[PDB]
Amino acid sequence: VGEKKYSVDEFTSRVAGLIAGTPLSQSVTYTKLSDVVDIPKMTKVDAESRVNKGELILIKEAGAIRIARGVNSLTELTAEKGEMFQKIKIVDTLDIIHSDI
Amino acid sequence: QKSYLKSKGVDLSYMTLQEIKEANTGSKVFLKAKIKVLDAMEDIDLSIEI
Amino acid sequence: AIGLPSINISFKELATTVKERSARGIIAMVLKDAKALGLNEIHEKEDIPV
Amino acid sequence: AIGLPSINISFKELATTVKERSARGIIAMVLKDAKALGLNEIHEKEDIPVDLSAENKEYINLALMGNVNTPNKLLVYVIEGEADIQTALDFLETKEFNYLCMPKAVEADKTAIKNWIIKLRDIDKVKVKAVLGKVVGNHEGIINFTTEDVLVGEKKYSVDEFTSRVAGLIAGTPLSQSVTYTKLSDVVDIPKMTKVDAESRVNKGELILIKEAGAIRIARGVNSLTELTAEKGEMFQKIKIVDTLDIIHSDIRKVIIDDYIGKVTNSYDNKCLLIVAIKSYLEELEKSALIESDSTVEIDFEAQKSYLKSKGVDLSYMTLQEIKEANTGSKVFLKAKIKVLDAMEDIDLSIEI
Amino acid sequence: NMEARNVMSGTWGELWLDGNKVAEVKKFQAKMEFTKEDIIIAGQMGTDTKYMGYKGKGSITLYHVSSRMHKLIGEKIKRGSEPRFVAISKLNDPDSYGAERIAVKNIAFDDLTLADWEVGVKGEIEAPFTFTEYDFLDII
Amino acid sequence: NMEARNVMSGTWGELWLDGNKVAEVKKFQAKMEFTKEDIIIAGQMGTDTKYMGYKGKGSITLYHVSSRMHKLIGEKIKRGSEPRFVAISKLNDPDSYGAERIAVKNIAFDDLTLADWEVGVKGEIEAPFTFTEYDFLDII
Amino acid sequence: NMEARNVMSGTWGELWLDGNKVAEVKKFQAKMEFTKEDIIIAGQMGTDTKYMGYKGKGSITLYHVSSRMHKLIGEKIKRGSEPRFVAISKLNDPDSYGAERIAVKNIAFDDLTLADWEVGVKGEIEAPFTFTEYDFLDII
Repeated sequence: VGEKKYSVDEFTSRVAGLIAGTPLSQSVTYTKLSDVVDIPKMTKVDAESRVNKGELILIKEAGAIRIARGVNSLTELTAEKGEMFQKIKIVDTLDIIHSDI
Repeated sequence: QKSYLKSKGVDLSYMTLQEIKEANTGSKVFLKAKIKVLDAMEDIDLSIEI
Repeated sequence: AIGLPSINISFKELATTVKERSARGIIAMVLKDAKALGLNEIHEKEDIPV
Repeated sequence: AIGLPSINISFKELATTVKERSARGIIAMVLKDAKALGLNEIHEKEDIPVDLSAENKEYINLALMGNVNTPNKLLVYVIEGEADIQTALDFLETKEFNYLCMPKAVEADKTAIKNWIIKLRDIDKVKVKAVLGKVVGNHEGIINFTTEDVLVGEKKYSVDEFTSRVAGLIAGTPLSQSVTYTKLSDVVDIPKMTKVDAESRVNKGELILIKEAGAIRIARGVNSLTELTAEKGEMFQKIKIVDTLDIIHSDIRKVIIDDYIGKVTNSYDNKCLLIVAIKSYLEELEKSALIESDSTVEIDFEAQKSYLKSKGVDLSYMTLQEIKEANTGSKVFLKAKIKVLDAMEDIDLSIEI
Repeated sequence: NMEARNVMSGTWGELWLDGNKVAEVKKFQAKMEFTKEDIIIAGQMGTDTKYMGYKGKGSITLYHVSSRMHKLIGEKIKRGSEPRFVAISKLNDPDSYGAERIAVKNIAFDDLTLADWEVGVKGEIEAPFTFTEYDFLDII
Repeated sequence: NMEARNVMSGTWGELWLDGNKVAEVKKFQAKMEFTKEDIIIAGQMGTDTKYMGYKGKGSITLYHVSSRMHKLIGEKIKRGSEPRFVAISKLNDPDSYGAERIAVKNIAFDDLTLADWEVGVKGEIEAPFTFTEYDFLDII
Repeated sequence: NMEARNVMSGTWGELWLDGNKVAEVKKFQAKMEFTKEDIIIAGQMGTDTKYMGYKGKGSITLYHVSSRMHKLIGEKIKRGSEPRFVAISKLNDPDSYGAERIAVKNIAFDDLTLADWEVGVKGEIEAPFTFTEYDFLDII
């Protein structure tokens, strides 16, 4: 971003700002960051595997660069917890409900 | 509520189902809910018939 | 599990059979010939084994 | 906060009509040359690199002009040679093109290109079309042309060499028109062949040239598809239908990516809005006269019901409306009906004296 | 399943009016009257109807223990302003399957009874009303 | 195919006037009256007609909740300028399939009702008008 | 937003005539009728109209408590001088929000009712009129 080379720990500020910026109604999947201009190349099946691994990654797609998905770090699912807990938006609205009540 | 009442020692064999709902529980209150949370559009299927 | 979002467009022409439970109009004729032994379904005159 | 009071007057270029949903007419060219390697775009005839060989420049010129009009953009990628085509194909994956052909091709290279195109079209959901010399391939992505010893410009052209002309010829045609029964001015002499054999070859699916009446013209715009499944129809064998279907697919995918992914809640109202948008696009195409005027888009009942049953919910008592607007999570199911118009190919007349 | 004891008895009901429990209540009734128009369709002898709307009606009868009904609306009616109330009815019979509760909203009364008495007869006051909306709470 | 429920009901309609929703609407009507001239052709008994043009008429009836009509045209009528409006009507019955939306353009009203009331009668306002052009939006 | 109580009632109106309150008022009505001329434009089918002016009409109905109308105009009518009056109407319903007051100026009556009675029927007087100008005072 902007003639600079950032490590993976450096960009967490941008990630957090983008997460906090979006309204409650929308998500962050397939959101394009114009500032980012180049990323090391990765094959699409490796991106699928990384998403299955629980990561949050930037994907090279037609048009500007953007985010592949908005999953959490949760990997294993118990009887009480299912797949809706993997999504960021659902967890955020659950926390809002908790605090309000 | 039924489990707590059983723990307190009262016998629920001769208690009506409606009676259990309004029985005394001291300070404790037990409630449950059922809500469905919306999600954003992220997968789309389309089939156009030629 | 959860993968990258996919918006796939798959298209195909419509084919209608309007066919009831039973099958009407199937002729099974058995023949004696040197080669091509076995069941050989025919729909139109063209696909006749040479 | 506050600044000095100041005024500005600015001039800007007008915003006209709408941006094209998907660029159409791009030709991809690839050849072996000692130098000028890499991507080399060509818009017009005057600006060709002077370093490349005249024999290659002849193929370039053949690709420059089209059947009706010059193709919008020609992309030429040069490899050093003596190496596998896989690296060139991998490089070309990033770029977008409507057509690609191999003027200098071998049997193994033809097989590799066929497999690459089939795999890309199926797995990657990217629609591209390729022209090949001598292939029995059945996918609609391959256009097979079979005519030996084409004599153009007092020079004998082989099938692979003339595939370069064929690709540009197909690309030059607009969407409304078709290449069938269209004369080819440059070609002069063709080896003789009987009409019944021409019927057999066209029946097989291969593309051939025919003398017919007057000048030489393309016999038929048939695809390389010869095997017909229960799911593939007979109409899939025409080039124009496949091309307009690919255009529709690309436009719809681009619109969905642009405006409806990650920005709207999956609720029944938003589904209705998406249906309205797709209907508006289809009506625009109807006004453009590519398809029939009664295209309709509606919720796909069967797929949604199957998904709900897989989820484990009981549908015994719900009404059709309730199943229509039942929560499905992220996924959306839709279906539509269209009819594809075609230009006249067969005419029959009865006259009463 | 079906048994005599399961039938609900009216002695076990109770009624809340404007958030205050009414103890001197004799009976309570609410009903919705649908509006339907006859439509004759060519080729069919049987007539069919089209539903257009509903009208809500009801009444309350209560012992004349106190002058409750006056304090609600007596002075407001003369001035020209009409109040709207909310009533809740609960029917809880120990023998039946639980209890059912219903809220009747937008209640407007039909008349006000200033005085009604006769020698040797206990006093009673009945007031009919009309409503528009309702909710279901703990329906069986 | 034909069922009694499919008949559209006027309760489900709604009206927009100059981009502002009119919730106090009682009935809406818009009609197009053609102009035809009698033509007698020699040799045939039956009289025939020729079509020349159309004239548009309609009316709007609404309750007297507020003074909407005065603010629209009252001041401009005195000066000498005649305003023109656009009306949109949508009829969406849940039982019927599809909702029809029609836009009526270039409306000119016929009269202004300054005041009209009677003792013991609720107030209503009706205003006829003439229009020139229409437009179809999602007809069934 | 839209409620049944918001509809204005005619019982709450009142009328002033020549600065004297009229308590015996039954109904009041003032209307403005526009004048429009048909215009046909070559090249378009729909007929259009041109607005030229307006004419005002109205009427007042009142009980026969006293002989108010005679003293106003009876003597002046014979001589040849036609009086002109001013009327003010106010409609103030407690349930509705706001009260509208409109003044109607330059009134001229159409007739005078000397006597009209029948056995077993209460007496009433009605008198139509025409006016020229109006005025808005605290419209909603």
